[PDB]
Amino acid sequence: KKTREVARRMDAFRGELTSHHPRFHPASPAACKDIDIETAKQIYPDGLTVGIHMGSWHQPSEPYKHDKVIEDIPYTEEDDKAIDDWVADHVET
Amino acid sequence: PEEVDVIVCGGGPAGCVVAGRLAYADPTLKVMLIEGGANNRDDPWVYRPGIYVRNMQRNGINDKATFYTDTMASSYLRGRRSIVPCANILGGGSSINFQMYTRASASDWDDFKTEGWTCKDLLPLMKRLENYQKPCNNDTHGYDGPIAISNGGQIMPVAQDFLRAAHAIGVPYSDDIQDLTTAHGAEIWAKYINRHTGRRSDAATAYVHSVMDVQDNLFLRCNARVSRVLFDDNNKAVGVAYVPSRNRTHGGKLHETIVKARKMVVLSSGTLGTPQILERSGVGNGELLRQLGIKIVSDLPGVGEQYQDHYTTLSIYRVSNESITTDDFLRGVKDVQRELFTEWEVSPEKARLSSNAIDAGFKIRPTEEELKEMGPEFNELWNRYFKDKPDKPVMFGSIVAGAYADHTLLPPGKYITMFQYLEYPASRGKIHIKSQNPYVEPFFDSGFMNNKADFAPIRWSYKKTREVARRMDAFRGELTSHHPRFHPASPAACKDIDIETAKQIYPDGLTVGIHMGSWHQPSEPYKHDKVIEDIPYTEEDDKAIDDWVADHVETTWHSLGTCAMKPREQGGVVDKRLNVYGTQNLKCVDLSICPDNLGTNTYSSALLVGEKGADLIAEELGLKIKTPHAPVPHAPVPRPAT
Amino acid sequence: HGAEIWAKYINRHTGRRSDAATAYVHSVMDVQDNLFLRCNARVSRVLFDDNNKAVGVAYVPSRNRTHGGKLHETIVKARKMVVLSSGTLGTPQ
Amino acid sequence: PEEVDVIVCGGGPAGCVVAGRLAYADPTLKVMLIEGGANNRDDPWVYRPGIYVRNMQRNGINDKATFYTDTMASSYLRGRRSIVPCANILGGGSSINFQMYTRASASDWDDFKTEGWTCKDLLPLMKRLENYQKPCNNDTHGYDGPIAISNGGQIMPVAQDFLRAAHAIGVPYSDDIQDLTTAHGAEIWAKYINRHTGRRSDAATAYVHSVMDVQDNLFLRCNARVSRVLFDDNNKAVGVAYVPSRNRTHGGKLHETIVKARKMVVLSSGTLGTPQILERSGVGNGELLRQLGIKIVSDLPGVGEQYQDHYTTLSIYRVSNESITTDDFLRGVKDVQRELFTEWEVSPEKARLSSNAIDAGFKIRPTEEELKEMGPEFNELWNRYFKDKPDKPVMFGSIVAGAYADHTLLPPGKYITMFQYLEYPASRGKIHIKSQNPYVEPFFDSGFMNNKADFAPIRWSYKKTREVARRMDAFRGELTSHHPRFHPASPAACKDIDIETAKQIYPDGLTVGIHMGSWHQPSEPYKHDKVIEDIPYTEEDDKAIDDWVADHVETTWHSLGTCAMKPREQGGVVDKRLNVYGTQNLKCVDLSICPDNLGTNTYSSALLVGEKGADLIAEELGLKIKTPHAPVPHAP
Ligand SMILES: Cc1cc2nc3c(=O)[nH]c(=O)nc-3n(C[C@H](O)[C@H](O)[C@H](O)COP(=O)(O)OP(=O)(O)OC[C@H]3O[C@@H](n4cnc5c(N)ncnc54)[C@H](O)[C@@H]3O)c2cc1C
Ligand SMILES: Cc1cc2nc3c(=O)[nH]c(=O)nc-3n(C[C@H](O)[C@H](O)[C@H](O)COP(=O)(O)OP(=O)(O)OC[C@H]3O[C@@H](n4cnc5c(N)ncnc54)[C@H](O)[C@@H]3O)c2cc1C
Ligand SMILES: Cc1cc2nc3c(=O)[nH]c(=O)nc-3n(C[C@H](O)[C@H](O)[C@H](O)COP(=O)(O)OP(=O)(O)OC[C@H]3O[C@@H](n4cnc5c(N)ncnc54)[C@H](O)[C@@H]3O)c2cc1C
Repeated sequence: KKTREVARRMDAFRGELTSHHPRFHPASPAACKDIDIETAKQIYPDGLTVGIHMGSWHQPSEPYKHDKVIEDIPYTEEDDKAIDDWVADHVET
Repeated sequence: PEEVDVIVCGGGPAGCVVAGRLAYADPTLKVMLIEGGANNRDDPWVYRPGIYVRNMQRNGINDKATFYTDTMASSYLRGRRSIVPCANILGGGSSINFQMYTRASASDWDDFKTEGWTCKDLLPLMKRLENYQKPCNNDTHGYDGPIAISNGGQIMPVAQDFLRAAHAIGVPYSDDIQDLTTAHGAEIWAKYINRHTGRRSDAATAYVHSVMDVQDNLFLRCNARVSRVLFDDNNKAVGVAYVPSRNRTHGGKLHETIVKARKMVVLSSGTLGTPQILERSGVGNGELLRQLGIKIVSDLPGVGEQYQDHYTTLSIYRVSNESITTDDFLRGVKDVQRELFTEWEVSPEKARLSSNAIDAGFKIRPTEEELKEMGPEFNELWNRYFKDKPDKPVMFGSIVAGAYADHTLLPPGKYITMFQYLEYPASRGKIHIKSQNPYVEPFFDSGFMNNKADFAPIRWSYKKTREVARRMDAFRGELTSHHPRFHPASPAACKDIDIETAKQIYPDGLTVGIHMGSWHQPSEPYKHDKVIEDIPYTEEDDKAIDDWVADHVETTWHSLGTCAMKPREQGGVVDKRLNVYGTQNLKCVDLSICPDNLGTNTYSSALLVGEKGADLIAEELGLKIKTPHAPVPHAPVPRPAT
Repeated sequence: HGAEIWAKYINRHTGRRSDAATAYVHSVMDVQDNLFLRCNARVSRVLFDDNNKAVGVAYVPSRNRTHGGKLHETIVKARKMVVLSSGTLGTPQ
Repeated sequence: PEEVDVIVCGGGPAGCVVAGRLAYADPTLKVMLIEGGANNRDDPWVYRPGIYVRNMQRNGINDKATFYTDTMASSYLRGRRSIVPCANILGGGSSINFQMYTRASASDWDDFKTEGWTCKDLLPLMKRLENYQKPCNNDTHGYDGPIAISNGGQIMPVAQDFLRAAHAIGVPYSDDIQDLTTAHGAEIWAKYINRHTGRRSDAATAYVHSVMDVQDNLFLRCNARVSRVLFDDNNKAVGVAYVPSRNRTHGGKLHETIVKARKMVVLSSGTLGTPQILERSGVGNGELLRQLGIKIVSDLPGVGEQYQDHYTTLSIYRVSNESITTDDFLRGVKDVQRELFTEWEVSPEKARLSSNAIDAGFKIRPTEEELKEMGPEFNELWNRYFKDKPDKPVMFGSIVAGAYADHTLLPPGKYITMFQYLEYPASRGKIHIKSQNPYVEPFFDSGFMNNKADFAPIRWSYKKTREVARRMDAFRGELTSHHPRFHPASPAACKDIDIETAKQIYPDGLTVGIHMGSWHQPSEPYKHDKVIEDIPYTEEDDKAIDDWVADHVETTWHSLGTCAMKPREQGGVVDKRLNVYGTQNLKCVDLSICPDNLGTNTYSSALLVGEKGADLIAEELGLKIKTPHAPVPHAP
């Protein structure tokens, strides 16, 4: 939770890699937000696929704003459980 | 001019049929087609098939679609606001769709319970529109129609891979799954592509531009959003008011031009645009029109109700690197696009781009054995809807030779996706306007999954299409990221990419095979001699799949039923000849009129609605529809041939 | 005893291979509805009568990939004739 | 050959119609066509539509054009000398032009005030020349003529962008602005390009080369400059004397070859070429000839007077980098050029190069409201000329999907230009020879803007075309450098490229967004939701546009009126049959003869005049014209 709060406040931050993060309930305010649309289009500028909602695999981040005011991700007991399972699944030497 | 005989509002399939037929039937009949979208005439981003996928990008550039978002979060989809798109271009869907050739089963049409719309009444019209350019073992298709149907220039090796695996799990092969009779079988899947020219068979160029090339009485007005229909004091349609596409006049300020109709006004703006036109014109829910300050012409509460669709899911799988897929073309790899564009130009009749890469599939139907596992609320639907209706499929399933997903969210490598949709959903939505003003977004609601019966078949499908994936030659694992969130220790959990396959993607990569993270469980390397057994699922694995459905179920752009053809006292909007109740000289002919769903990709159905409308309008104006239609631009000079 | 420029099963005009399927079968299948093609189907054995008449045929998949490895024969019957054209190696078996 | 029946001088469209129609009416009729420039037959730099832009380069390599420069400097154009170029190739303008299909309004022809030149009288001849290969909702166009017309291989996405924008400022869409009737409307704009072959509809391949393939009576002498018309004791035209294109003889010494005409001598050397031929033959202003020591044959002072043109202005705008435009092709980016040339060779029917990329536009006409904002002197011309002539447009406006402008003076990125011209100028000019020599330049005077009424409409256009550009999706800014010098704090002052578009251009560049110098006022980045309101203009702003008009106005290559068809006592030069006054067997059939302007791109006009001249020589020689013409090479 703490390293997350550092990520969000960095200038370079463009989103959480949803695939590789805890399994939050999608409607939970603690859910991941993956790459934003303008950053996506830069990766594959000639691509036919960029910005296709279909599959709803990711909630895209908002495009970056240097003036953004930032507040902490609130977490519930259920979010805590998602992270506990995430730790169980992914903790390593 | 300012005055014509027939106005057609919206140039989708149905509206192109109607406009085209009628203009060709009588050169003296002055008819105008008004289309919100742009002209699609000789646009290489329409007529080339293989670029279809780009048409659904919400990327700032693409304006060939308008996108309707749910007004309010659905609890049924665990919070998300569903997105339904639809066409914003002449030819409507037909200019931008997947180009999958599918037909509804015979019983679907009968079940409209409307004289003139039996399978037997429509079969001749069904044939009238087709120019079937592929072998089949029956007499169900037409050979002098405007709309070319084919296997396209090149079938992808995975097509037959997919078929072998379908056979492996007891779904039988067939020549023709679109013979009106089949609910349980697998085919090579045809396309709305011309075998010879390699061009998308769009309704506009088949029925409209064809006539415009040889007569002066068809008028086209694109980039014209029909505001509303103008009415008599006796509720006869007199004409139509349209505004510019872009709300960009001096001050964002409304500028209507009016055009008048002597004989007929046809609304063909699709399932989402027609009810909107009716509502702001004065036809719809009286309470809703009162509140918006619109004078009532006809109180029809069904206008905008009983919205129906097919409900898509997209299971993605990783495949071998030697496998042929569209993934590197869709990423915009330079020399791969250069090669496929060049190939299409020099020899369209064999070009990879003369395909939609959806080269195989099936319609399927569950066993008695399988129905027991599907729960109480589907078994209610089954007994009441499917039980003694054996030509109706429950799910559709097809293979794309490449991921149909934002590749900005996919790992590198090649994929295939199992493109699935529920065929006759129980769930329902609605769509109502929120203003007179034609630029303000309507209130919207998909309705996806609000009936708990729709989960079981979509769950069933996922397991079934997985068993097919797991038994292919090309299969190298499931994309964990895009699959249900099973317990990692569950036998039903995913197995992602092979170490071997992975080392081929990035042979100088430093990170390939670093365990650190345990982000995926790797599949054991492909073995041709492998013995393969069904995944056993548990009640907990089932919940995970339902969750997956709630989170990733989507439209199939097969919207219908917002202007249902049934009695007024039942909530109908049109009589058996598509006249709008309460009015004169106004017809709705598009998919909005369907009182019930069809087990098909619905371009076929829309054209059929189109033709049946053309008929109905012709016998009211005492006109004879010419066969064959005007010759289609670029087509070769045309009974079955090679 | 003699030497020539050696000809090929290739159409001079189209550049294409003169394969037998396209020349005899696909030609017909394109113009008529009476020729049925079942590919990816391996014939097990010719079903026989009590009078040792050929009545039909049992075919299986090409890939051996069912659930328990269990053989899935489908049967297609014959009013008039069974012909065996599975080649020097295929026919005898 | 030393002697023929007809001699047509200059292989412009009119000349090509005349030479081809006559030779094909009567295979006995020995007709020779003499052309100052080179033969255009099967030249890939003539028949490929997409390379047209190169033909106006002053780079000491291109020679498909002669350039006339005003002898003196014009006060009215703030001291510059106007450059009017014209064609120097077989096919003339038809081999090198923008290939824009436009037709004049009905009243334009009626207003010639001549029997046989009514709209009515010419409409059948209009249909004779056209092969119309696009849809329309009228019966105004021909379908079996030599000259193929179409929307080309591929319309550019900015076409319907421009229309959507035009609509939003109250110019209505129409299926056909070339219906002789429309003066205020906007269409997809057609081109002199064959739909099926992707080749340019040049007059020479259609009318002349078609014939020369199938008969032996049509003779072609290219690279040959007609000096003078040889005359009889009774002012009958007996022949013609020509010299080589280049003056590369031993000792620069003159070399005339002579060729005699039994029946007729036709002049089709153009508005600029024709009068010169008359004057050094001894047909022109009596005094001017006296001083140059040329024996007078017929005193016609109006030879070379009443030079009319259409007055072009070019408004450049910047657009997005995802826009599709001609700019990289025009710059010479080899693999852009290689991709387009190759695409044209494999499939011309849908190639980007089977086009002129001037894919939409409008003819426009001012409201009552707008008239007030214009001058006293234009309101005067409005009453005298346009008020009871409602089928005449005041200005033409079109979109080029690219920058028609020296790219050596353009920043990087993509452009579109608003190509605008004045349909009927009040302003007038003249051309006269300076010598008996045909190699010397004549005295020239564009006459652009010497009439103050001509400013207001052009100023009006700039404003109007700007409002269109600003309402487009592709729009990312005005090119400050090539726009009027507005006061920087004026609400009308330019806004240039926005930062997001600029970064896209040079994403590894160290200099993008350095404010230092304050050389431009950046636009704010593109919003699809942006509400838009007209630029207001003050009197100072209007002065800045007037001056910008004076500084940057050009010919549109639609030159006419220097051998005019009216009564001789009104300074006319020709009969109602196009016979030169005071001569026998001599006709001008080209655009020189026009007594007044035409609200059109004048290729259509020159062809029609040609078709009409062919009729007039056909009945005078008791010939009958054949329909259809000789099949045109490479056509289906
Ligand atoms: C992305 C996509 C994929 C699909 N996949 C397939 C497939 O694989 N196979 C298949 O057979 N079919 C497919 N279809 C389905 C098929 O194309 C549609 O069902 C069909 O287009 C329905 O025809 P329609 O006339 O009823 O509506 P539409 O095709 O949607 O046409 C309606 C037209 O009305 C215009 N319009 C709407 N409102 C207004 C207004 N107020 N004023 C003016 N104009 C208006 C729109 O611009 C549009 O052109 C798909 C469609 C899409 C968009
Ligand atoms: C690599 C190669 C090179 C050759 N070179 C030449 C050459 O240069 N020139 C030349 O003229 N000829 C050449 N031939 C020889 C010629 O092709 C064959 O001898 C000829 O094709 C034999 O035809 P066939 O009807 O006996 O059977 P085959 O050609 O062997 O075909 C029999 C078919 O039966 C199928 N089959 C087998 N078992 C079963 C079963 N249980 N159920 C269902 N189907 C089955 C097989 O898949 C096969 O498609 C070559 C052949 C090969 C393979
Ligand atoms: C760059 C350009 C752009 C244009 N844009 C358009 C457009 O967008 N749309 C459109 O419809 N029209 C356009 N035109 C205008 C149109 O082409 C001309 O108005 C038309 O070609 C004039 O025809 P003409 O027969 O009167 O003379 P010209 O076309 O000028 O031909 C005259 C010919 O006579 C020859 N000649 C001159 N002097 C002599 C001599 N002494 N001896 C022998 N031969 C001589 C020349 O070499 C030339 O070939 C344009 C022209 C040019 C050059």
